[PDB]
Amino acid sequence: KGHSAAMDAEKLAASSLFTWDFDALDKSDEDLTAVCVRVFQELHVIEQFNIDEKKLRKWLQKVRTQYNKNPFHNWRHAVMVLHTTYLLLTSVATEFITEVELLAMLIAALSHDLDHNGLTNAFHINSRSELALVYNDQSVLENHHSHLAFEILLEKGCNVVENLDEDEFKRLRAVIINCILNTDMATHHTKLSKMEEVNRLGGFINLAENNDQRLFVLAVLLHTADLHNPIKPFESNKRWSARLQKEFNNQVELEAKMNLPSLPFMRGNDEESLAKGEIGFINFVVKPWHQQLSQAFPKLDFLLDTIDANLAEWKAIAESYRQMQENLY
Amino acid sequence: KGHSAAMDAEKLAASSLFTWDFDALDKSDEDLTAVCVRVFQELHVIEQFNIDEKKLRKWLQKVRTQYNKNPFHNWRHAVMVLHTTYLLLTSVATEFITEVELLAMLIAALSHDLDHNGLTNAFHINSRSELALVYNDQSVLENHHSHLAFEILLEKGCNVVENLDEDEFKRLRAVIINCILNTDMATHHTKLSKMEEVNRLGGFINLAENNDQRLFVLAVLLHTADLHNPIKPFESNKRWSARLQKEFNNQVELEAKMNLPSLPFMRGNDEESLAKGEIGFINFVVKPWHQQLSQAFPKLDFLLDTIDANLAEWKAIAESYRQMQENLY
Ligand SMILES: [Mg+2]
Ligand SMILES: [Mg+2]
Ligand SMILES: [Zn+2]
Ligand SMILES: [Zn+2]
Repeated sequence: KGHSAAMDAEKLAASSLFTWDFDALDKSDEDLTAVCVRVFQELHVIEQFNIDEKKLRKWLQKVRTQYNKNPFHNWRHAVMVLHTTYLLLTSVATEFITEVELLAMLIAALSHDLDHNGLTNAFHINSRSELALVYNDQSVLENHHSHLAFEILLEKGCNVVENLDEDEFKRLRAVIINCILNTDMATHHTKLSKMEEVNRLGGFINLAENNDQRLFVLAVLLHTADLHNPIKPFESNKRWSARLQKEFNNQVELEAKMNLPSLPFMRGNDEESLAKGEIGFINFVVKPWHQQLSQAFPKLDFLLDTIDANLAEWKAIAESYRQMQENLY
Repeated sequence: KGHSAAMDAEKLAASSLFTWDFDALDKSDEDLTAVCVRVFQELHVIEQFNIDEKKLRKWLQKVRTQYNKNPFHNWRHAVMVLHTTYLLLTSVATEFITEVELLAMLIAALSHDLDHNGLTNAFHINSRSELALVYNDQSVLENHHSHLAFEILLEKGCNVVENLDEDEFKRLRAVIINCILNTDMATHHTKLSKMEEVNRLGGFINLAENNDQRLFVLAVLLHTADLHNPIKPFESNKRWSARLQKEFNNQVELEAKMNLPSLPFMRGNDEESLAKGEIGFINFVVKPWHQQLSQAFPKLDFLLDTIDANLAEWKAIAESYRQMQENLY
C-alpha cells in the first residue's frame, strides 16, 4: 500500500555493488551468487516481502541449473542483465516504480533467457521446431523463457513470491510476462517508435499514476539491460561479442546440416567480421535507441559516451583490416 | 629417382580397403594381418622397393609381439593408425609425398606406440622410471617407440628396408623419427600454431620442393591418424574412448599405490565422466585441430561433420546424466 518503492538512489549508488564496469566473466560461481543476493538485499525487497532467504538461494540455484553452457546466452549473461537492471532502475526509476514491480524486474532479468540453446527465433521457425509448434511462431524463445520463469518460481521450495497477495502477484506476473516478451528483438523497432513519439510530446508525464505507460518504461529498461555489450568497457564489449559470434557460427553450421537458410551476417568467424558487425549494430540499433532513451532520461546520457568510445574502437580495428585488404587490389 | 610417389588416388579410393568406417575391434587376428599387407600391396611399396614378402610378414609378426595387451594402446590401435594414415595420404598427399616417405609413413604408423604399457609420459617423469632416466624426461615414450621401431626393423629376418640405398634410408629414418616424436601430445600446440600461421599466408606452397615443410605435413598427418577416435562412427568412438578411460583409471590406481600425483580428469570411471571428457577433448583439441587441417586441405573437411555428429552424441549423453543429477539439488 505504497506510492513508490522504498529506494533512495544516492544511498544505493554509494555501495560497492554500484559499478557500471561490472562484468560477470571476471567473477567466480560463488561471487555471482553473492551479487544476486546483494541486489535483492540492498534494494530492500527481501525485507519488504518477508522473503525466505533459503528459498531465494534455492531459487537462484534452480535458475542457474536451467541455463545452458552457451558461449553467450548463459548464467553469466543473466547475472549481467540482473545487475544492469539494478543500475538502470536505481538511476531513473526510484520515484515511480512500485515495490512489487521492483521485485518483478529482478526476477524477470535473471529469468529472461532461461534454457536458451544458442539458437535464434528464426532457426526455430525455419526448422519447425517443437518450440515453434507450441508457440505458433510468436516470440518462440521469449514465450519459452517466461513459461520456465514461472515453472521454476511457483515450485514450493523456490517460491520467493509466496507472501504476495492476489493483486500483487497479478501485477508481478503481468510485469514479468510483458518485459520478457519485449526482449524479443523483433519488437525493438515498435518500442523505438513509441519512445520517439513520447519524446516529441515533451516526455513522460506522471509515470507514478499511468500504469500502462510505466510498464512500457520497465519493458524499455529491461531491453536496455539485455543489450549490455556496447555500454560496458571495451574489453567487456569484445569478449561478449566474440562469444555471440561463436553462437552465430554454430547456428549457421547447424542450419547447413539441416538444409535451412542462413543469414549472411552470421557467417563471419574472424576479428574483421566481428568489428564490422559491431559497427553496424551500434550505428543502427544501439545508438539510435540510447539517443531516444537519453532524451527521456537525461541522467543516462553518459552511456552515449561509452557507446561512442566502443564504436571508435571497433572502427579502428576495421580500418586496420581494411588497410591490409585494400593492397591486394 | 622420382618426383612423387607412384599413386593415383582414385584407383586407390575404389578399393574395398578404402573405408573411413574401418575399426580394428571388429577384425580377427588374421584379418588384421591381411589389412596391413593389403595397405603395403595396394600402395605399390612392395614392388617399388622389391620387398621380400616373407620379411614383411615376419616384421609384421615381430611388431605385434612387441605391443602389449593394453585396453587402448595395443596392436589394434597400431593397425587403426596405419589404416587411417593410408586414408589420409591417399586423400591429400599423392602429388607431393615421395616413394621413400610413403614407405616410412607406413612403418612409422604401425610402430608409433611400440611397447606401450598404458601409462603416460607424466607417470614416467613423476616416478623417475628407468625410461625417464634414459631419455632425460624428453618425449620419454615416443623416444622409446622410435628406438624399438628400428631395433625391430634393422633385424636381418625383418629388414623390410634392406633394398634402400644410403640416401633413401637416411630420409626414411628422419621421417620415422620426426613423425613418431611428433605424436607426443606435448607438441600438439606447437604444430597447431604453425598450421595457423601457414593458413594465414595462403597455405602450403609447392610442397614437392620444400623438404622440411613436407616433413611437417607428414608429422601433422600422422598425428591426425593417431587421434582416430573422434573421426570414426560413434560406436567406434565410444568403444575406444571407454578403453582409454580404463587405462587412465589403472594409472591413477598405480599412482596412488606409489604415492605419485594424479590428474583429476583420469579419475572418472563411469559413463558420465567419459562423455564429459570427450566433449572437452573434442571442443578444445580435436575440433580446432581439424578446422586448421581442413583449411589447408579442404578435401578433408568432411571429417568436421563426423566430429560434430560425435560431439552432439556425447552432449546428449551428458545432458541425460546432468538432468538426472540436477534433481538432487
Ligand atoms: Mg533472449
Ligand atoms: Mg603414443
Ligand atoms: Zn538476453
Ligand atoms: Zn597412438
